[PDB]
Amino acid sequence: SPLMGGFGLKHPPPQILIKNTPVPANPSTTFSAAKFASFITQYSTGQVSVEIEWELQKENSKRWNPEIQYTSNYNKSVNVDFTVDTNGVYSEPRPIGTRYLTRNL
Amino acid sequence: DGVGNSSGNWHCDSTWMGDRVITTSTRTWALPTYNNHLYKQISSQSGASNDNHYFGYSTPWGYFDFNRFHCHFSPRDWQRLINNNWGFRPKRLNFKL
Repeated sequence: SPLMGGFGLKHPPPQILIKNTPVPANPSTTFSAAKFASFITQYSTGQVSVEIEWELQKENSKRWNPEIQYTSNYNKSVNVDFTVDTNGVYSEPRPIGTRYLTRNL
Repeated sequence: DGVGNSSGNWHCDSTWMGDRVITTSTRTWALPTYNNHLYKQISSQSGASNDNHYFGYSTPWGYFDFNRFHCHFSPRDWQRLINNNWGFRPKRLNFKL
């Protein structure tokens, strides 16, 4: 298991490597065997999509009393948590773990 | 069946399906003899106010009531109901003595 948490994979999802192809600028009309150092300055943009399918493991508990669950504070506040501000900046207020339900040993 | 044979089992469970939940309850009851097997006219003859007068009958009969939500839902199963569902309604019941 990875010590920062997560899924240890011998074959992880692969690296996806991307690069702008070099478009050279105006070459000299005489030949030079040196490599090109002058390129057209360019960048690229676009959209990227990732679609992961997850397999769930459902609770099968016979516990009587209710369990501790992650809830939002339903009191008045200036900013709603996990939303944007007045300046349009998204923020995350706290780290949300994943151990809220209970199982016996 | 007979005397030394059980006429039913203890079923007290709740099974959650994709859009169903079947809550089964079982309780132990005790029925006395009411009115010493008599029907009795009852009323407000012993001095009630005008809003408090009644007239009726008391019977020797007992009745079974299960018209409470805790009769069928545990507090855990009620919590599963209310945090995950926008609605619920009863469909069918089944009663056993």
